This record gives sequence, structure tokens and C-alpha cells, in this order.
Amino acid sequence: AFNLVGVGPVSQGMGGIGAAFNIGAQGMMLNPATLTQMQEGMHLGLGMDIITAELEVRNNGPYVAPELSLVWRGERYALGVGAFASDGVGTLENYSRLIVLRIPFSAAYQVNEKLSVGASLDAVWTSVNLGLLLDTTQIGTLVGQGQVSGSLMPALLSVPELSAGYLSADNHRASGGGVDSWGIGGRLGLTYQLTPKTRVGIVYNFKTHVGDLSGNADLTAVSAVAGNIPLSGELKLHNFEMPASLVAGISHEFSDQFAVAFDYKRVYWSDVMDDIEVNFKQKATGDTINLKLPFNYRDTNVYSLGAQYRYGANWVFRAGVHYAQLANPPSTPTTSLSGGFSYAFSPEDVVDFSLAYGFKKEVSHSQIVTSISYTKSFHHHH
Repeated sequence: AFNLVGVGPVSQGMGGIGAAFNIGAQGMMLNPATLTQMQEGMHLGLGMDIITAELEVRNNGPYVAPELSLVWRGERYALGVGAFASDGVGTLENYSRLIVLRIPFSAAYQVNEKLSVGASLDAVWTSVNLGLLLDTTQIGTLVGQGQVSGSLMPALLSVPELSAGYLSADNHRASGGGVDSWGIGGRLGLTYQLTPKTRVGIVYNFKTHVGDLSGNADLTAVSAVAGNIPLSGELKLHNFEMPASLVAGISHEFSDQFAVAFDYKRVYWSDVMDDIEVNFKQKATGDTINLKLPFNYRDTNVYSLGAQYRYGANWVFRAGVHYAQLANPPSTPTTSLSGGFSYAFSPEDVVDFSLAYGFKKEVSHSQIVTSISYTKSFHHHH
């Protein structure tokens, strides 16, 4: 949903690991089986991700993604709920901002001293702001390929000197602009302590069925002669299905003071079919314009490697490497380096902090994700 630099400052500080490593309450969103690693009691977590991006040769500004968690740990069970947000933008510009708020309902169980199982069911709210410029040639290539339809086509081609159509659907540029939808996702994982120092973990993340995103949009016809004629109406996006993913990984704790974790993850873009329809209906007339953009993606592999050193009773230090690349059934991979630390102000109060620098690819893409969280733990153990 994000970009697996991980979930929370402990995972992100270690390059994205978490299939077998106790990343805290964020395990709800990675491998919920790891929640059995948390101490008994009640855990409240507050944090956010602060993403600033830069692109050499679309807002760079600080994106803020908050995370809330409540986890109960007693005996063999863990129960959790939270709210995990992601924010970011892709690319009269062509752009898409995607907001995903995932609200897990999570549980985990120690089957025995070696085997832990866990699952989450997400309620998922997806929101997209977008702008899409289509010139006269592109409309043509797409009208002859049977990809544009709707009674708005002939009236638009008859705009004098028509140069481009602009689909705008943005909360920030017009009130109620954008589209949104509630949906459902989830994950099912386990951990296995096969060796006293080596734990292995596996989690399958389900395909998120987001369902039809609806809302408001403007379609502006651009003409040097006739001005920019905006038409207002309803917009519907059709077939989204965030892809399933499989994460397998291992944690090795040479001592309580020093651990290393490594994870491998396959994201299954190829099994998301592509019927991605875009329909706009003009609110005065009921005249519509229909549009397909079936864009296929290939599977992605991600490798995550990090380490953690407990220094004294209050300080923990982390570092990690992250490598994402298209999959085996020619592309530049994305690499990221990370570091982080934790401070415990008390047995009940811990601050975690994370910094990750990523790079992709004539295009250069630089991205810094700052991650900070606070956990307040009230213990119980009877």
C-alpha cells in the first residue's frame, strides 16, 4: 500500500523487515503473528511518516501519514486494531494522489512455544485526487482503438480548434472533487522458532478489493479560440484491486543486544487484471465520456536487510538496506538505505525514529521518509 520501506520506525529503520522480527504493534500491517512477541498488557502507539520527495529532470512538499494502534496482549492471545494511512503522488499536469487508510482488526495466538499464527482483516478507505491531460491525437488513437466512448465525444470534437481535454478531480482545487471508496483487505501469517536464536516468518497479504470509487470531477475542453470550457459532473473509477503479496523472512538474535533480520517479498501485480475503467457523466445533461486505460504491471521482488544493537538500557540503534526490482516470470531497481534509533524514557514509554533515503532510475527520483512513533505500554501479567 505504501512502498515497503516497512511499517513503522522499527521496520523502516531496518530496511523494511518484519516477517519474523518483533516490529511492535505495526505487525498488524505486516505479519500479525509477530504480535505474540509483545509483552503482556495494553499498548498504545502514536506515530507518523513524513515523506518528502524530489524528482530531477506533483508536490514535493511534506506528506504526512499518521498511524494509530491499540494492542491488547494477554496469555496466548494478542488483539489489535489501528488506523494506518499512506499518502503520495504519482506521475495542467498529469498526476494521481492516492490516499489509503487501512483499519485492521487483528488477532494472534501462540499455538505452542515454537508456532505463532496471526491474521488481520482490514477495512480500507481509498481516496484518489487526479488530473489527466489528453490531447487531440491521444483522443483519436484511443477513439479508433475502441477505448473512448460516450455522447460527450462528438460535441467535444466539435469544439473549434480543440487542443486538449483535461480531467480534474481534486479535493484541493474544487470542493468535493476526487473519488473515494471503502473496501476490504487482510493478511494471514505465521512465525516459527525453529532454533533458539533463529525465527522464521511467513505472511500472505490478500488482494484488497477497493470497489467502485465515485465522486466529482471537471472535464475542461481547451481551445485557443473557444476558451477553456469546463463541464462539471460525476466521476467513477471502476476496477481497483491492490495486489496480494507474500513475505517470507528470518530473524536471528545472537543475543538480546544484537539481532539481524532479512526478508524477501513478492508483490503480485501480474494477477491484478487490468479492466481499469474511467467514466465521467456531465451533471447537467447526463452526457458521458468513457475511458479505459488497461495498464499491466509485472510482479515485484523486494529484499530487506537490517540490524539492531541494544546499547545500554535506554538506546537501540538500527540500520537497513532495501532493494526492490521487477520480477522473474529490463528495469532500473529502486534502492534505499535506512537508519534509526529508539529511546526508552521509562519501562512504559518508548520513542522510535527512522530515516530512509531511496533512489530510482533520463530521470532521477530521490525520496526521504522520516518515521517517528511513541508507544505507551501499561503492563499486566496478572
